[PDB]
Amino acid sequence: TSLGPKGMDKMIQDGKGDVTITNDGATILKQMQVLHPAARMLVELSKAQDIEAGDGTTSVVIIAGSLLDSCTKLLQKGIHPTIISESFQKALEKGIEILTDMSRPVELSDRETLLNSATTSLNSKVVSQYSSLLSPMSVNAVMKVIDPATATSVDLRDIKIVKKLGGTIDDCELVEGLVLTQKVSNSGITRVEKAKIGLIQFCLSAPKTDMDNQIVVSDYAQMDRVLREERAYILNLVKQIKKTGCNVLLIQKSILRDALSDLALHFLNKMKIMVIKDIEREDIEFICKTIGTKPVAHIDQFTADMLGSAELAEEVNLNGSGKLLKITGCASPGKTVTIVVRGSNKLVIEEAERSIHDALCVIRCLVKKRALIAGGGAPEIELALRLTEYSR
Amino acid sequence: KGESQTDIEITREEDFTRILQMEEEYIQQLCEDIIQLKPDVVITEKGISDLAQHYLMRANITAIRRVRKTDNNRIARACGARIVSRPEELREDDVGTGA
Amino acid sequence: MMDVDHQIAKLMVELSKSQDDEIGDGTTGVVVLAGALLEEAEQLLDRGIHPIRIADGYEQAARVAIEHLDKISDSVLVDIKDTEPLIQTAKTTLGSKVVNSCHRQMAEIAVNAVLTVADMERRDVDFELIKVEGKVGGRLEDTKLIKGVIVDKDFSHPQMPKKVEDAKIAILTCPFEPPKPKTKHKLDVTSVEDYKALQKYEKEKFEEMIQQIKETGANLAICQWGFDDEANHLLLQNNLPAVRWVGGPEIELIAIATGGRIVPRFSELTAEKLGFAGLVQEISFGTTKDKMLVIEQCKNSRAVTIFIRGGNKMIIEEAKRSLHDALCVIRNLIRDNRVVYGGGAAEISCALAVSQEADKCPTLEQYAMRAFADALEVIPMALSENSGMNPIQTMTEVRARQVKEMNPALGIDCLHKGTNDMKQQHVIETLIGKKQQISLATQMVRMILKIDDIRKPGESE
Amino acid sequence: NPKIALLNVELELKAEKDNAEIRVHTVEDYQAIVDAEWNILYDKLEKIHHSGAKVVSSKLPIGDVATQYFADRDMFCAGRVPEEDLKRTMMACGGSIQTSVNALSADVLGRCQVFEETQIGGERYNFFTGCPKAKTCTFILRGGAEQFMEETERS
Amino acid sequence: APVNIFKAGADEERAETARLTSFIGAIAIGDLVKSTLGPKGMDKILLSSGRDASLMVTNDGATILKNIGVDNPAAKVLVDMSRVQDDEVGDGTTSVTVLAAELLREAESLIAKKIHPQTIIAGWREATKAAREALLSSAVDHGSDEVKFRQDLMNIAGTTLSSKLLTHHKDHFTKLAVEAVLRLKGSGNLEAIHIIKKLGGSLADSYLDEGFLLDKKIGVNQPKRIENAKILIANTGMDTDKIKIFGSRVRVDSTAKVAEIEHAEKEKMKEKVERILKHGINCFINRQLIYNYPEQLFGAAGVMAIEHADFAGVERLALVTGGEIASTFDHPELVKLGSCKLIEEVMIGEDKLIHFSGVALGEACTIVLRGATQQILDEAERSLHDALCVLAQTVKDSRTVYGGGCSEMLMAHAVTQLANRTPGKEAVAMESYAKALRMLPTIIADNAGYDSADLVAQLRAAHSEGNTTAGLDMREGTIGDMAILGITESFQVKRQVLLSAAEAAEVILRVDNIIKAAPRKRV
Amino acid sequence: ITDPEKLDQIRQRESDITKERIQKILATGANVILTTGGIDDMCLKYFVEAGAMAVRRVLKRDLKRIAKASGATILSTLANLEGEETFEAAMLGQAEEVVQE
Ligand SMILES: Nc1ncnc2c1ncn2[C@@H]1O[C@H](COP(=O)(O)OP(=O)(O)O)[C@@H](O)[C@H]1O
Ligand SMILES: Nc1ncnc2c1ncn2[C@@H]1O[C@H](COP(=O)(O)OP(=O)(O)O)[C@@H](O)[C@H]1O
Ligand SMILES: Nc1ncnc2c1ncn2[C@@H]1O[C@H](COP(=O)(O)OP(=O)(O)O)[C@@H](O)[C@H]1O
Ligand SMILES: [Mg+2]
Ligand SMILES: [Mg+2]
Ligand SMILES: [Mg+2]
Repeated sequence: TSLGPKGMDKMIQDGKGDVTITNDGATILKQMQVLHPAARMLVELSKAQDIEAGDGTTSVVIIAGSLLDSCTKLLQKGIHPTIISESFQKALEKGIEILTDMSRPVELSDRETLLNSATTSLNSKVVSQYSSLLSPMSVNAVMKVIDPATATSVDLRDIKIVKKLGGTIDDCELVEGLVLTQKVSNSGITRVEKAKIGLIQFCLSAPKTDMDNQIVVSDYAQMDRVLREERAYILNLVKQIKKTGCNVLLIQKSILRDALSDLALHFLNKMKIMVIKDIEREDIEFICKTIGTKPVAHIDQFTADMLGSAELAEEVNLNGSGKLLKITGCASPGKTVTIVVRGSNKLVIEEAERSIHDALCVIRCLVKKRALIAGGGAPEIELALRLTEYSR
Repeated sequence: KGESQTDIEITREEDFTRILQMEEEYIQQLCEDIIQLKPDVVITEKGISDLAQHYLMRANITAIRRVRKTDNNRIARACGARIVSRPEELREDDVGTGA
Repeated sequence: MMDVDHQIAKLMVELSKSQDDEIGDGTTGVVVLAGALLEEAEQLLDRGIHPIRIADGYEQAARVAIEHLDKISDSVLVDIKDTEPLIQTAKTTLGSKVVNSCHRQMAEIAVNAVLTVADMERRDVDFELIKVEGKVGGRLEDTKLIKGVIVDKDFSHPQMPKKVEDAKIAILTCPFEPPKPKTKHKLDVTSVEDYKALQKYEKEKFEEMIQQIKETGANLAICQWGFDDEANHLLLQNNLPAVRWVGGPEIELIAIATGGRIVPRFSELTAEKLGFAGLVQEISFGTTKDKMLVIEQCKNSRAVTIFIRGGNKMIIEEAKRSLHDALCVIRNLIRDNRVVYGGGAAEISCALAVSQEADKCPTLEQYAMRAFADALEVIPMALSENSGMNPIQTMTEVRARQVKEMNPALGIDCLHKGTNDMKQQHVIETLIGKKQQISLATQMVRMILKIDDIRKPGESE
Repeated sequence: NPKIALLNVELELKAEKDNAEIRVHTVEDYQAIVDAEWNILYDKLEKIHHSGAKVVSSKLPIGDVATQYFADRDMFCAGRVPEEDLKRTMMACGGSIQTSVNALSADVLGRCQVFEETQIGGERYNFFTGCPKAKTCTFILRGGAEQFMEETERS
Repeated sequence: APVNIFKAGADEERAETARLTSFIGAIAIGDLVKSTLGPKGMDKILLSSGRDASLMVTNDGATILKNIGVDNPAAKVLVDMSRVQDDEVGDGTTSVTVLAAELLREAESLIAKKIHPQTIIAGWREATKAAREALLSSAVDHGSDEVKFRQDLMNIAGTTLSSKLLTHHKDHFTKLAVEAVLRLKGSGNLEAIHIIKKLGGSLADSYLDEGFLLDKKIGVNQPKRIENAKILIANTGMDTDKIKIFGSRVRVDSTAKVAEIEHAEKEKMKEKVERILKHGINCFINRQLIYNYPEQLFGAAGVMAIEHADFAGVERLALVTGGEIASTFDHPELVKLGSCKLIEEVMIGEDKLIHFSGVALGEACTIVLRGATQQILDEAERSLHDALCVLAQTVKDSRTVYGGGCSEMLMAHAVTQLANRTPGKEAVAMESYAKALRMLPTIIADNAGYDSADLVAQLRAAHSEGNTTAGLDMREGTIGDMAILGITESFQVKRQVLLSAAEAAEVILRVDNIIKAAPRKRV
Repeated sequence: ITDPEKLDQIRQRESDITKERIQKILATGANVILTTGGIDDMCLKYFVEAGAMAVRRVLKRDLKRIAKASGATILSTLANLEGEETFEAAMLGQAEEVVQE
């Protein structure tokens, strides 16, 4: 009952208490946790359909659930299962030749052909009433990051999806810049035009080494040489940053020592520099490809060539669940994009995230094989009539 | 003990006896600062060591040891004194005359 | 390996353990003999004889069995070319185990493993020099006597040469690292000139520990502790293979097999403390990743290693226990070069000596000595029961032939080898093996006959 | 004809007084401390050497360094000896147990005739024999069970 | 010992239930994996009671017995027997389990015949010696004329993969198994063939990569592809070294000297990378992790940096590129660099892998297994591992025998010819040894559904007068020549099936008393 | 410390550095001091003597609403181009009446 545009979704409540609504066949079978050993192989069948194709995953259980159901009368007629496995391969090799004759060779330059392919996968989901906005945004999020007519592969890890609670599905955005969920400290500015963004992996704090370091104080004036020399150390780091010409700093999240101290925060606020902390180490690949920055580790190599560029780097104060960052425009943009997904409940956003991934995977299949067939039960009838004549 | 990580490395013989004398001279420094105004009653909220009682004994000073914080704010209005937290920063306006 | 909570049967466990610790061949026969002396004492107990009077009668009867066992005893072992009495002695011990498929191959392994490590001037054999290792795979016929040592090779570099033709082995006990003291240091660094002195200290230390091995002419290193990553590539540049993380007594066997000395530091290395070895290589066994060491050639080594292979771990752990009994009977021949003839031939001959001295004189202990002679016949009649024969039919024929003429080495066998002469069938056992079988079983019977009360508790809790 | 050196000292490299903090300032003096720790242990082994004491007995353990030093100089040692056995060993050879190795002489070392390590009962035993001025003895019991030898010891 | 039992919680049996529990527990092991023997045998699916059950379908007899956990004492000998067979030759673990169980089933028939069990051991030792000469005299050697040896290697991989899940993939997976060992050109290390399992696609979409695949993609701001590069790998620490002096601190008097030390620490880390790029390289592989400070130095110089591949990942790169590990950088004239053509990144199953295309001296391979489910990929990995281990020993021992039931009838004929030249005490035990050798083509014939009572009777009549290469044809269901059809197995595989089953049946038949101790925490 | 004569100069320095900041933020005309951290009993003496109001342990959300509405600058430490203690006294807030009712 969860197949086709007239199908209904299923809600699986786990033992922890995180009940989610899902319509994709791969996400349903991973949450049901079937105890039968033969039914767990059908869970991994829909998992590999999500990896290879992405949009085949309720239908692979209807076929494999019916191919074994057709073997009920075959095993009660004295047919050995090795004979059924030999004949199912001959029907499989003849089945691809029928689907290839129904295929029409298309080109990725036609936006109207790619639009009807992405709208088909959204008709079965909850966003079928939002196909006037999400299906145009699914094509533009792919065809701008693939660099077409030059490669037959596309990585979906370059398309980040940000889930924020608030508003409706019509409030989704296709901002091509960087969207961060971290807060701005200090948040006294939160907007800078013609911004130059720099990624800093150095810790702007007190000097300390990997080896054990201690300070020996054995004099009256030696306590004055500890605090005033630590202020002059980080002042040489802020003035090295300020003389470069950047206005937005992205500090990587440090675990061993403190990345940005309270003394370093006060000098960066007086230089009118927006500082953003807690950038993860696994997210620095997406930042350097989008804005065009370079990861700066040591402060002696922090030059103007390793900076980025942004026409507008502001913190959009949202009315819903807090606020986020949004960089608008950058010189020489990379092959990355960010999709902001909204929703009235926390359950609709998890379904809208899986429906967008089911829409981006449809255009992913058109990059690997530039051929498409008719849908809505069309090739299943032709596979049923041509293989019946082949069996005679 | 101060609010630090103070640790002394004692190498010579005269260093250990000097530290125990500097602890006695530090109490005599603050006891000499509170007798420049010539008081009669010293009232504090924390402990008073026996070395601090020795300088106040020969100066004829009656010392009360562990008066509460709420009772010190009440006697500051009755006698007209000011609760100071530094013996070397005492002034003539901080002495509660008129009691 | 039993869970017997019975204090009488616990003394039978320590009886078989005492035979294994002293001689190590008749651990099975010393329990059947002790149970035979107690079974014959059961009918003597019903006749009214005191249990100490039976125990005093067994001491006067076992003394005849010791003196009669020293009648025919001779060996011609010279450990040069007359190894034929040594092989046939080990075949009697290995004939009862599961190594009868390698009855001639594995018997010659245990003979040559003892004579290469034994001190003939003191008649002392040390079993710490005989390393018994086992690895699954191959067959029982692939068990070879490796003159040298077999350790788990742990070449830190995967591009190390796996075959050394002439190895000048440099045995050391210092890890390839900068020298760390045994006390608390907390070394202080003050300026940047001291931190640059830290880099040049370790860079020259790894070049000093590598050059001091190459100046001695060594081409192989053994180290007890671990290696550093910086010291691993310096081994490949200087063509110096080295193993890592060898055990405690494992490197003690390398310095004896190669004639080298174990050096504590790197500064005490010299050409005189190096070991000499021939084919040094690692051998991979099938699909595993063990790569044990094989030492083919040596020069007057006093340490050998037996590499037992098999089809499963059940046949290897038994062969480690079977061949250890074969290594013990060669050790007993160096302690005492007198032998007897097994197969029940010595028990029937000793049973006739007690019966002849039971009438000289039958005053009080006549019934106690005849119960000793009837219990000595249980061991040869148990061999007739396990061989499918009849016990009382076969024992009456063998015992009567030793009285009608002078008593030969006359026993029994399984396939019987034609005649029943143990001298022709080469069934040779040690004298002190059967001398301790009668001595330990008599004293264990005396401690379980001289007890008239049991004070065991009830439940556990 | 060996000589026995009864000791109460540790022959290990890690002999530490548990309160020493060797603060070093440079790398030239850092190597001098590590060379001094080997020179402390090797100076104790030179005191046992050059005195005829071929047999070494100590109630404190001996590490891998002093074990290999005596093997190269053809000397025997035995560490972790119980204190009840060293008191009997002192009255057997007629020597004295020296905690400090600096006062070793001919008047503190022992003297015997036959010293071998046999294989009685599987386990090894280092027995001393031949000393005529023996104020003690040792009665080795051999039996077939642990409870058998305990009754033999009680008898 | 049952009468007046002196045990606490332990039980035992002597000659009544000892051989009864030994024959029940060993036949039920052999009858379990009886249905998995042959080219038409089915497979098993192994499952647990719960708590991350991790279902693992296997057809190989070693992986079935190592996970069931049999409580029978005598059945653990046959479980450990198949474990050594997988570790030594990697094949015949199912064949050695049925053969060791059919010997004890024929030994159970000698219970009522009142045969002494030591006579059966002495009768089987002479039967095993006659069976060794049947395989040794029928072994076919291959020295020169390498175009017949490569054809002989495809018959070995075609016979091993026919009894596994890769049934109708012998046109592809035979070439993936023969050419993988043929590219080794040396010792069978069995670790240079790194098998990567990726979901998505059929088994026909699997292939053997001409280069090498890896993970842990190239840095952040580093180039993704360099043509005609010099590969240098490493096993050294990059950042946060704490270099080998335990008990060394930085004891200064002011905080300005701490800024001079941490700048001197980064200068020595910069000087270490400057010693690496003096070799003139374009790619860098470190076994340890590479932090951010040396990663910026490789990105500024246009050099790749592959951080934390694997402990055994630098060993396969050293065998596929022709370099060395080179953990110390102080002599550029003594460090041999690798060679490659393309270091482009490929995408297999929505995962970017580093493809080392066009490498020189490539003594390492990468099999990209693609399957429908994870259960197929776990079965095809063990099926390929059972095929690569035989070809790694066929190049070391080129002797091959004719399989498919032909080798078992040659061994059973040599025992039956010497069973008639023996007296009647041991001749009955030798006839039971020859009947168990004929059971191994009977299990193969009956698993397909053929008439096993007549096909083995036609094999026994053929081998009795000539026909040394006559075997069982499982394609049509008749008797054909094994040299024409090309069904051969290795000599060392068929010897270890005969020898280990004869030694394991010797142990269980010699057991007359099973004294099991009281277990712990079982009440 | 390696000399006992330098003991009391370090112990007095822990309060002299503390009282150095409290005298340069108070001599510029500041009467109401709000602090989100903590003012101990030793620092409360300098406000009673000078006649100033010192409020301690206020919320971080309440300090931003006061400093934005009164024109004050939320200062955390010392700043302004390698100065010892400057405090930027022209950036003080203003109020008509601060009365505790
Ligand atoms: N507009 C439409 N008209 C008719 N059928 C449709 C339409 N849109 C989608 N479908 C059908 O709905 C089905 C949805 O399948 P789906 O669950 O997405 O497969 P998978 O789980 O593999 O992604 C398709 O097989 C398609 O035939
Ligand atoms: N070829 C043979 N002929 C006759 N008897 C033999 C033969 N080989 C071994 N035996 C007998 O088998 C017995 C095995 O004793 P065993 O169990 O090995 O004693 P232990 O347990 O002390 O090792 C020996 O006492 C010996 O007399
Ligand atoms: N093409 C074939 N024709 C005839 N017999 C075959 C063929 N392929 C495989 N076999 C038989 O199937 C058996 C499979 O044994 P297998 O289960 O692989 O043993 P193991 O588990 O020890 O590897 C082999 O003994 C072989 O004789
Ligand atoms: Mg869909
Ligand atoms: Mg024996
Ligand atoms: Mg096989």
